[PDB]
Amino acid sequence: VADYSVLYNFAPFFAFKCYGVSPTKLNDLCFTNVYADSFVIRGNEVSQI
Amino acid sequence: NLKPFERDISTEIYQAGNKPCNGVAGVNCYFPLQSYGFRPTYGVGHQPY
Repeated sequence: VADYSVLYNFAPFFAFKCYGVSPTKLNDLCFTNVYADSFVIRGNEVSQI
Repeated sequence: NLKPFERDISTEIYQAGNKPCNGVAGVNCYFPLQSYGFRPTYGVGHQPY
């Protein structure tokens, strides 16, 4: 059960950018599969990727 | 959602997240009114009609 309500709670500080989809209202959205990507990048380079 | 045959002129700051901005904008707050990219290089479908 993909709960993004906690998402605004833990780490809402720097950026919440959402690309291709609605930034909100996806909690009620139903879908097939979710992929999680984790990496450490420089703060200025977040717009480059 | 907009009603049929209705014209809306008031463009306020749109809150795109939990973060309350009230004229702060930034993350989770994007102003809805946005301009086209009018490039003559832009091909069919991106030229004015």
